[PDB]
Amino acid sequence: SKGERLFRGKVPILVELKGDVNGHKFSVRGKGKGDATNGKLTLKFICTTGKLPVPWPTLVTTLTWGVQCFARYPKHMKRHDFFKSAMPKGYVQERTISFKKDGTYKTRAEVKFEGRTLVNRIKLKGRDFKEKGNILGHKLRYNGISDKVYITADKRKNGIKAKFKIRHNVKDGSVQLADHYQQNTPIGRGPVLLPRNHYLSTRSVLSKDPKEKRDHMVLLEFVTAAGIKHG
Amino acid sequence: SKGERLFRGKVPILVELKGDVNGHKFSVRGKGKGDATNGKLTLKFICTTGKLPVPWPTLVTTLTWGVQCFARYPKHMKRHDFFKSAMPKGYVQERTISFKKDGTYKTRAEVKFEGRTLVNRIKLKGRDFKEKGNILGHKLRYNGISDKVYITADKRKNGIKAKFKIRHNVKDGSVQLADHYQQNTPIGRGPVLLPRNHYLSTRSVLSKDPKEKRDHMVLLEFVTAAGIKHG
Amino acid sequence: SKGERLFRGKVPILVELKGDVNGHKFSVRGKGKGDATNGKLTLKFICTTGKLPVPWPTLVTTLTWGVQCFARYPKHMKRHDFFKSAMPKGYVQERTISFKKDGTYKTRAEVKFEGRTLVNRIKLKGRDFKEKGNILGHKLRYNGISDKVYITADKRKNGIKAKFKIRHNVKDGSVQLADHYQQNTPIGRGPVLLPRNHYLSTRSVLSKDPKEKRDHMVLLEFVTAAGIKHG
Amino acid sequence: SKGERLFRGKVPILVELKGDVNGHKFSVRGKGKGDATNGKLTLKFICTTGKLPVPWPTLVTTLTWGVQCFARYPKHMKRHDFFKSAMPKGYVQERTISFKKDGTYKTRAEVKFEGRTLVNRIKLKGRDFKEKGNILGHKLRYNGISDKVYITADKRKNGIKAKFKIRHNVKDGSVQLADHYQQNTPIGRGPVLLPRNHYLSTRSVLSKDPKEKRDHMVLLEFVTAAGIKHG
Amino acid sequence: SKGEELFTGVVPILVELDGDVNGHKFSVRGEGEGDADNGKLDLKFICTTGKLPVPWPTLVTTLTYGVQCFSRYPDHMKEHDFFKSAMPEGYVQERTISFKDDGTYKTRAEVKFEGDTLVNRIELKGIDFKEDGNILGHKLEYNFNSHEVYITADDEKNGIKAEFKIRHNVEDGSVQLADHYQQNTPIGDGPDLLPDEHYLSTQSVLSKDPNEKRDHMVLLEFVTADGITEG
Amino acid sequence: SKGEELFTGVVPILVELDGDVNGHKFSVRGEGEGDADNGKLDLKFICTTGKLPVPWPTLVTTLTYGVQCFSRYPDHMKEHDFFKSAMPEGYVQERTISFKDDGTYKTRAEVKFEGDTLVNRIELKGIDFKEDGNILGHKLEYNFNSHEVYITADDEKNGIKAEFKIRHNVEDGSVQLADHYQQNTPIGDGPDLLPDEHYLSTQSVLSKDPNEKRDHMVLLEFVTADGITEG
Amino acid sequence: SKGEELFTGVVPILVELDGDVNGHKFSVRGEGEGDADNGKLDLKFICTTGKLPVPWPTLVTTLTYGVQCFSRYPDHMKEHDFFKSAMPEGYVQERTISFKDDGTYKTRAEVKFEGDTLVNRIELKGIDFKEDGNILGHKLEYNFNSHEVYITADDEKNGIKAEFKIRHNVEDGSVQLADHYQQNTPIGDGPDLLPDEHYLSTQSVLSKDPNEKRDHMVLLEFVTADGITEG
Repeated sequence: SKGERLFRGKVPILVELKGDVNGHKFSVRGKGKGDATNGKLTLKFICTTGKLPVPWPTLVTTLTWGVQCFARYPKHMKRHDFFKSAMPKGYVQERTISFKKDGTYKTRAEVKFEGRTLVNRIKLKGRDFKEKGNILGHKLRYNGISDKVYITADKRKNGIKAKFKIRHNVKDGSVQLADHYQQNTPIGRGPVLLPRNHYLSTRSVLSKDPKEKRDHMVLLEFVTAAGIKHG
Repeated sequence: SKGERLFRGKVPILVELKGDVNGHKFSVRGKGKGDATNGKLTLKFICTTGKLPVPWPTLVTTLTWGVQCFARYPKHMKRHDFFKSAMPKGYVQERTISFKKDGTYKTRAEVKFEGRTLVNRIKLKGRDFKEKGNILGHKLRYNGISDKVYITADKRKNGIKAKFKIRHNVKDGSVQLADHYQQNTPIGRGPVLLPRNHYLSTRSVLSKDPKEKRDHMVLLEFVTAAGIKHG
Repeated sequence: SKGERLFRGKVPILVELKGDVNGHKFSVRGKGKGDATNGKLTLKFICTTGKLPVPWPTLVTTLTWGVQCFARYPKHMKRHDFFKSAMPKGYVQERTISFKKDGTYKTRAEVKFEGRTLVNRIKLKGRDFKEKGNILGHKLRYNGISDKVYITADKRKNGIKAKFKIRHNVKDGSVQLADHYQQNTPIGRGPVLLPRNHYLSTRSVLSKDPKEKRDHMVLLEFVTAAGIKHG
Repeated sequence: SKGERLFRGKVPILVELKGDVNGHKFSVRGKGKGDATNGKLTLKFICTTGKLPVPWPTLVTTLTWGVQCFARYPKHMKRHDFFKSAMPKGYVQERTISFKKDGTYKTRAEVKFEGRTLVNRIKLKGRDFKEKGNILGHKLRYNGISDKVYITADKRKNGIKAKFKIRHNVKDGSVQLADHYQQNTPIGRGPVLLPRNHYLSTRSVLSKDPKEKRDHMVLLEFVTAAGIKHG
Repeated sequence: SKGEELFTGVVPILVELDGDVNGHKFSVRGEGEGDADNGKLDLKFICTTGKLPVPWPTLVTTLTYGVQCFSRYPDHMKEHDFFKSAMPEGYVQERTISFKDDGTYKTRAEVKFEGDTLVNRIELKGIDFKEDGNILGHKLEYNFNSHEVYITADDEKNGIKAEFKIRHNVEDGSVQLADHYQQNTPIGDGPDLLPDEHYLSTQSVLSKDPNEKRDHMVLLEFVTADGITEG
Repeated sequence: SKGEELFTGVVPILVELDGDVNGHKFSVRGEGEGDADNGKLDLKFICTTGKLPVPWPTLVTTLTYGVQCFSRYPDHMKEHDFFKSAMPEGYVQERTISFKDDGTYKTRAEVKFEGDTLVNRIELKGIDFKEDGNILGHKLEYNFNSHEVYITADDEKNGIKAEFKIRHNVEDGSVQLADHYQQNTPIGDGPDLLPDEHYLSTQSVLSKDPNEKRDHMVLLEFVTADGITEG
Repeated sequence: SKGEELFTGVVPILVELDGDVNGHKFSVRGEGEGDADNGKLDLKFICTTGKLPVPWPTLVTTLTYGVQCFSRYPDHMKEHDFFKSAMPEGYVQERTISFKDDGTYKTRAEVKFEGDTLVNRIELKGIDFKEDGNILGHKLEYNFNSHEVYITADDEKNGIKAEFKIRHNVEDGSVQLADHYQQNTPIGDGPDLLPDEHYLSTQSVLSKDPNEKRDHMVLLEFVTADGITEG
């Protein structure tokens, strides 16, 4: 199609989030570039309003797992691609991140082009977080994140829906879980590709920059797909 | 199937109705025989509780248009037959007879075999009839009745649904209408034939018996089908 | 084909009628433009010989319902198009407009290009109109007109034939009917498209011009098609 | 085939095991009947040589999960049936039951008819069991057992192979695992049915008899299949 | 409002004639029944004034051949039916039967409903016949052949017409030709619109009744229609 | 007599509202045009009493969503259309819009023709709202999602009904829920018979006009229907 | 760890209820067995406190309709099963059954395993009923229809919900409506992730036992699920 050709070569990425967790407000700005031929992202995030009430690993699925138009789809599919086909108009991504024995995030986002810079604009709002928990108590370790994103098609809303869960590591040796239920819907109105039950093998590696002072995070993400036996 | 063979030759018919129209109760018993090879019915009805609050032509679609297992389906269909295939177990027929500028009947029925006599058992309940109307004022003529019964299939309830309207003649030269919305559902549980959008060309002729004293009605009905171009 | 490309953009329309109703002769000249992409016509008519013996709504099916090469055929048919395919040579359209309980029109026409202006040339001749009727008595209201034009193919004369009826409103509250039986035949001899049983959803809106003095009529027609389930 | 007809109605079952675990020898005799129409087994086992060195739940997969010719295959498969098709000649079943952090069982068996009584003859030999473990220390609870048996075909040896794991409950609240790798091979030589990747939903319920004195076990097993979407 | 459903099953028929052939006055009365779902037709005539001047096969095209409403139209042409749709008001049928090398008939029938039965009332007049001809000499065989009737529209008088040739068999081997020309016209409001051109195909079996002493005729006729392909 | 042909091409629209929200009185006036052959719809609102108490996306389901007669029904469902067939007499549409954790709306509209334009006249009343809520605090985003409306028959009052949930977007990321319950009823004589259950599928694009100083809203909406398979 | 294999074959069932209907206190006890591979279900109730205030078909949706774990899911949806996967820990099921023109029920059940049997423990409370109504007057027929239950996810509370309408049959011919609204929630750790929207399809056969003197009820119910196509 005409949307896949926009992703050849390195494309800059702008990520803007306006969050509100349990009354505590924050904002996170991110910038960097993204390779779509190899499925590789390099972003750097900064917390513009000082400190951060939630851990950095919990916001990884909101920031950079929302730019899924940078997925390495192989040569033998090229037709089950909702994410690149909704471009340059864009798409609307909403999640419901439900933590076990804890509250829930509610996100919406708009991933679309602004001329050439791919701009992601997230509104986030969380609630029902118990105090002195794992998330509000910062009891999560600063490790990476990796699982599969089981994507299935939805004919009614002319979009897709995905469904996966995430295992976060805790400082006490336990595991904090995170159930993710997402919905994608294009902004409109050019007809797009509707896939057939594939998934996204994804890993993200978190690290820091030894030249910064603000609360920050450096991210390196690898995205590829599988699940269809065309060959 | 094994249900079509039960209708060869003349089969006796028992029809029992227990009605309740606008507070006024009545009961109608009917008996006679029915030919299924030609699509012909001959019944005689009597009003066991004396007089009748509604006209005889309004109850024709409840009594004998409910025994639709006596339909002459032609040689070239024999597969779009819900009515004979639900036998000898039977089926449940419910209607909603909505008169224009007047109230509504609510019927349910059970058409099933009792050994050999095909027994129809109707419960009827009408409401919202205005006083000194066409129906309660007996302003309907004593003529026959004839239209088509547009039958369509319903996969969910494992039955069919039909939808038609009836034009009754009035003594003042006008026409009293009657919208019929019906639903058939088998009693269970042997799998039946689900048709594909046929109809029933039907006519009924009403007459009287000059040897009776009670309020009565003699009926002669002709049923056949069409609408499918197999040939 | 090569005939459909002639109708892109606005095309001017010339309409010339030479009528003879029950001895009374008249002539009507019309001019304007016609959009074929949207199925929209805007014409203005004038009565060159003074007054008019028949009502203006009865002549609507002769003047502008004869230029049916301006029909919005959708994207999914483009092959059942007799009207545009008979161009630039043209076609011959003959009708028989039979009024109920009254006489009959007999029309013939030639719809063909003259360089760029689409010129329609109608000869009309009516007879058997009773005096002090609806038509000759001008008892028809000045309302619009709308119905479907059931078009079927005719292999023998290498043309089509359509068949429809028109309901005209009367000042006394009644309805004057008009049965239309038409035949199209190309002038020759390039092979054309023969359709398969579609129809034309059509509406025409009549109004007047407040700056004129002669007996006139301003027309606004909307034409589209349906009836084929290609998709 | 001619092997499926042998399993209609209740069939008696004889089970004979000659075991040798870590030097300690034992023998278990079992008897009862088995319904193949519903997939239901009722057996009673006795330990002929007195006490038993291994727990009763560890031997359930050897005794009654070896008579898998009593599986309820549904109406819509009847062709992926290795177990009934190898009859009345029989088949040879060998397992390798590898416990986690402990030793291994090595079994072979012959499930075949003797006239009418289906006789199972097991030779078992275990080794590498550490002393004061879960198995030799009798630290296993006396609960039932249930999982799926993933059966896949093996063209070379003209048989099948299955592969599953079993979770045994421990008195200390932990879980003792048991990896099962089995191979079936017919005794010969009539050609049999080779299935295509189905499984066996299986549950066994263990209980005791309050009228016995010897070390015993009463078993109730339910077997059915799934995994193929013929319908 | 449709008259198509009035011909379901079996309809009583009554035929009456008043003849005048070279001054010879006679009357024919016929009764029977008709089945418009198969084209099946069966009725019986008697001559109530003694003897009959003309032969019986000359009156087959006038007695039970003006009641053409019992024609079996197939399901793809049920809307192209002038005869069933002009009911229960009826129509008028006027002919001019031209005998070869001889005189002619002049008939005028008014087919309509009278209550429940379908009444044909013919008034026949025939002049200019030849003495010792094929008609008045009774030289025609007692059989009637299989023929075709080409029915076309006659818009300009609100009716239809038909032209066909009837070949009568002569006692010596030759063939007597009759040329028919009928003009139908409904009584009040006819059909919706006049049908396309289609042909009726007739067959008839002439016979006698052994238990009759009056000059009589027993007729069995089968009429279907074709001429319009799939649309 | 059919109202289906009145919606060919482009129809003028006029929308009028009289609101009462916690005593705040306002009025909204809208004008535009509608294309019922594609579902295409385009119109523009102004608030003639200064400011607007409620947000604009709460009034989208009341202003141009009671004129559902501009729905593009496919050709296999043109007879299952309550909205076009109740024209030019019109219908009455009454709702009860239940906001989650807040008050409610009470609307009553009378969609009909007034000459040539299609006039919606809404009288809205809303009580029991919450101060600093999502509605009266103006905390809703300026967009409207893509939804589905399940229309079913309501025989016993001569009309239809529909139940659906509208998800409004909130400024912070959460979702405001609105529960709709409408009841349609025609003015005089409605359709022939009430339709089967089918679902309307809507899309809307909210926007603004840069050349306006009054509190306004520009709407572009696309409505199709499905839910009935091939018959 | 999976609870899917716990429902192989035949499972013992125990049902217990504590009712409070306008102060009338009662208790219903039920025992039977369930076959989750066919949806087949069979059990028998008795009323241990003498008589029953409410009719028996009102308690069918509460007694053996909260144990929905015996639903036959097809092989392409075995992972979309909230009810079998919340086992052997169980779940909590709370409803609000809204009777039309009458009061309501308030139930709260805790379905779980107790050893080997599947124990339903309902505590029902019903207020605001009407004397001489359809419920407390015992005016409902002894049958239950075939219905559908639309189960959807309710992520933000870790559970599911369902909304459906139950149509009860009344003695005189009318229909009593009941509106259900259930909310499921597991006891401890529920399934992996909440299922997609799918519908359960129920059938039930109400009957009696001739050898019982206590107020009892014998139930036979068949539940399957669909709503998700091939993926």
